[PDB]
Amino acid sequence: AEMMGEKAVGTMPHALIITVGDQVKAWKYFDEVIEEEVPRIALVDTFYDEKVEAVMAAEALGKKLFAVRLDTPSSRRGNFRKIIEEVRWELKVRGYDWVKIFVSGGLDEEKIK
Amino acid sequence: MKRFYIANEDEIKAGKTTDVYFLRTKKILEVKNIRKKVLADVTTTSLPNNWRWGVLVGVEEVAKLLEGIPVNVYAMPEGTIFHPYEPVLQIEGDYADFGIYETALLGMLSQASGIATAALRIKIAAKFKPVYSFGIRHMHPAIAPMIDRAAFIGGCDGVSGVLGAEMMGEKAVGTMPHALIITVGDQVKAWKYFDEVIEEEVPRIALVDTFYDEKVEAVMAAEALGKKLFAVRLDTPSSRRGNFRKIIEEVRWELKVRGYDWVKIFVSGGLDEEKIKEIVDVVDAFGVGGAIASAKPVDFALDIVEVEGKPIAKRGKLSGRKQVYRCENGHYHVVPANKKLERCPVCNAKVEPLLKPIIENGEIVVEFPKAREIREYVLEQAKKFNLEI
Amino acid sequence: MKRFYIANEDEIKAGKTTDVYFLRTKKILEVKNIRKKVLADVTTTSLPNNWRWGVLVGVEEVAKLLEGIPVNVYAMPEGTIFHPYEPVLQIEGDYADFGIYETALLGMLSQASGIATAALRIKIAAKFKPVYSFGIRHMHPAIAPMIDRAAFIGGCDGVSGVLGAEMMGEKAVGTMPHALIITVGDQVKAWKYFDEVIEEEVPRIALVDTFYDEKVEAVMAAEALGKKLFAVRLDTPSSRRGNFRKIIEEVRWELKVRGYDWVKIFVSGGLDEEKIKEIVDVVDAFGVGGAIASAKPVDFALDIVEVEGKPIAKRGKLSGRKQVYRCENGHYHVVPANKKLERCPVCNAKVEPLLKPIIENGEIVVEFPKAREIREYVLEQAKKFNLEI
Ligand SMILES: O=P(O)(O)OC[C@H]1C[C@H](OP(=O)(O)OP(=O)(O)O)[C@H](O)[C@@H]1O
Ligand SMILES: O=P(O)(O)OC[C@H]1C[C@H](OP(=O)(O)OP(=O)(O)O)[C@H](O)[C@@H]1O
Ligand SMILES: [Zn+2]
Ligand SMILES: [Zn+2]
Ligand SMILES: [Zn+2]
Ligand SMILES: [Zn+2]
Ligand SMILES: [Zn+2]
Repeated sequence: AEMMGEKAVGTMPHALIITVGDQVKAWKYFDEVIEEEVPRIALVDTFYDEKVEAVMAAEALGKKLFAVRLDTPSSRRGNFRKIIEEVRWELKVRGYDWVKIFVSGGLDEEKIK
Repeated sequence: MKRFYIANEDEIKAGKTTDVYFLRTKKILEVKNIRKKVLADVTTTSLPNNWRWGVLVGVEEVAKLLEGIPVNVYAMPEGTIFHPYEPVLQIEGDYADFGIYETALLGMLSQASGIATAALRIKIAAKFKPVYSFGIRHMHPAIAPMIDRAAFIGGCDGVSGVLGAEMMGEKAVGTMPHALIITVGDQVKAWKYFDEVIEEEVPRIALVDTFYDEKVEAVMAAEALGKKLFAVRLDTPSSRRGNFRKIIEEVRWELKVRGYDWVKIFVSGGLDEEKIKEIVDVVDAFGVGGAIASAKPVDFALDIVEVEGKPIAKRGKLSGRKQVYRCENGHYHVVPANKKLERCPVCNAKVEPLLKPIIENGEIVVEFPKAREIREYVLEQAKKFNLEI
Repeated sequence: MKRFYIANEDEIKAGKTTDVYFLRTKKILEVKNIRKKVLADVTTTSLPNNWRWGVLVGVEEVAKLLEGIPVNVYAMPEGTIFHPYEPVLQIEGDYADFGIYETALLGMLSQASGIATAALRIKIAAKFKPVYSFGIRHMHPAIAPMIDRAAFIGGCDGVSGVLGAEMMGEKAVGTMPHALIITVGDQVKAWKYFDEVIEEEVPRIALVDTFYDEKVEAVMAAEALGKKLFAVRLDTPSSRRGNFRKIIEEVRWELKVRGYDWVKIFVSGGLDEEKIKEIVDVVDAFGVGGAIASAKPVDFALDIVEVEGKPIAKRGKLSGRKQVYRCENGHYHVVPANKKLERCPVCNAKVEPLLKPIIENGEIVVEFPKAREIREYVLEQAKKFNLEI
């Protein structure tokens, strides 16, 4: 980032949530400890389904939750598209609508298209 | 006692045909007494062959099943074009009460919807020309009617099944068997006997291909009953169908050359969409069997999406009580019931709700349309929405 | 009057469910009085997906249908492995008498045979491990039993359907629904209630995947009832099945690591041969639905191959009265009845006739084996003949 003159951005590791021992407690600690200028994207999928952990992250920090990250493991990606939609729904239904969908995890052109 | 492994109307209405683990579910709930109100959804995450749309069928029988049971049943009008993830029917009440009716209700919507969708697609592929259901011979007679009634609602002009025809209020149509011509021992003598013995209101289609080539027997049937010969039927056996299209043309020619021009070409015999598409423009009417009767069911599933006004559903299932709004341009939209549409998100148009109450506390608050008018509904949607095969 | 579009046992035995053109055939023949003795054959020119063999099913119901009718009915023992062009059942008499029973008899042999063959193939693909029929939810309840009875004869160890289980003389097995766990509101609380409320003779398989990952809920179910947990069920939704194999292993691991080693892996959920083949060696028992219940019928057809001792059949159909000889090495041989085999054309062995009399002039000259013993017959053939999927 530096050598270019840019700020290296990022989100949350699985390690953080696992060592802290609790999803909610984890992204709570992140919300408080890290600077405010740092968008807060919650690393959903860890123990519970993305659908479940997504709303949890919403009903916590609520408007502090800039986005939710989906990185479903390959053994679990039956239909990423569908999975992504289901999250958007469970969020939309429960009135959470500002939270965006951020994804990462082994993807190329065809997968992104 | 019972000579056929079928279920009696009572045993089904009873719930004797369900999966045991549902009975055991009523036990746990009843004993440990866990009574509570839930809203269950009926949808599919896919349609056979990954088709884009399907034809809803069976809403009737389902009402006649949950009839007189502690629940509410909202639904889409039978024959409605639907899609994956869109609830085609909902149920509200104590799971402990209706949960023992999944095995039956889903089966009722599933196979019917399957056959219908199949049918409508064939209709479309046949450029809406006439198509007659002939497939009940490939399935158990017990369901002979549900099938023909589905092929019908699906777009089939007529039905082969007798008992099935009636229950709908239709005349079962048909043609000539190979047995007739073979026992009678002579092609000509056979369709002559048919011309005289059978009523006059019955179109007379000659079963050509039997011993001689279709080309030969076609003219014979023409130079006999001549103007009494409404059509000729071609059902070339697979071992003989080198190029059905070509064979169909050759018949038309040999007939046209010899001045016979009123006789139409009616075909039947193991054919689906792709097969019909390559032969529509040269055939007058289609006889379809298995592709419609043996069509694949729609993987319909019943899943609780809300418990006590609380939005909750398992993995891969949508949560909450919802409605599906359809505009006159076929654009659908599934949204939460907590909101209400009026404008069509896409091409601004008036949109109307599809989930409507059909059973209020075990009471069927609706009059169910007769088959033919539902079928009227399917074909209108097909054309209005410009459905594509 | 009737609340479901099904046919009553009487209407079927009557012949009210046939294709009109068969009635009209009786008219022509009866009126113009063309009575004569004929021998009709029942075969297929192909099996679904161009499979090599199929499992014969329905010989029973057919006898109970032609019962009390002016004809003879020879057949192969229900459950027999058969092939294309080999008559699985014959009928002798005045076509005018039984001809109105094609629509019913063919459907009876066709769909059953279809489901059975499907089942047996699944059995084989699963390395004969246990497989339980769960598919009746995708078809009409009216036929719920015929199906489960077919999945059974096919090789399925157990059946989900209650009414279907009984009529055979079997106990309908099952596990846990998603509804149970969701209404109860808690995974653990749910399978706890099940462990206490349900009988002890009922194996206890925990329905894992619901809200949490299978990996998480698997151990939970273990650290609860511990040695009461006979098995864990995996039915990952399609949107979640990235690599079922891998998912199945991960569960086995997380269980093995935490010292739980008696708990087996039971899976179910949209699976066929290819899917099972890629997961057999890591699963204990299979739960199969649609691939067996919604299996495709066997294109069975009834064709007169002889009229008045005279050999005659239409195009693409074999002519004459014949028999099929089978040796103990599965080598089949269809030959004319005018001749008799004793030696097996191939590996010289003793061969025995398959077409045997079952109905003498409307009189059922046979006692029909109970389901389970027929099934005994299928699996024995599968192994003896070394059937390949
Ligand atoms: O598309 P399919 O599923 O094959 O079925 C469609 C037709 C053809 C077949 O009869 P044919 O073999 O054409 O003649 P017949 O009635 O004389 O036996 C069957 O009885 C239906 O009438
Ligand atoms: O192979 P298929 O035709 O898909 O069906 C096989 C299984 C799975 C499905 O239930 P699940 O979706 O696994 O779970 P649940 O019974 O709780 O609805 C169905 O009720 C049968 O038990
Ligand atoms: Zn992850
Ligand atoms: Zn023919
Ligand atoms: Zn619109
Ligand atoms: Zn599941
Ligand atoms: Zn041999």
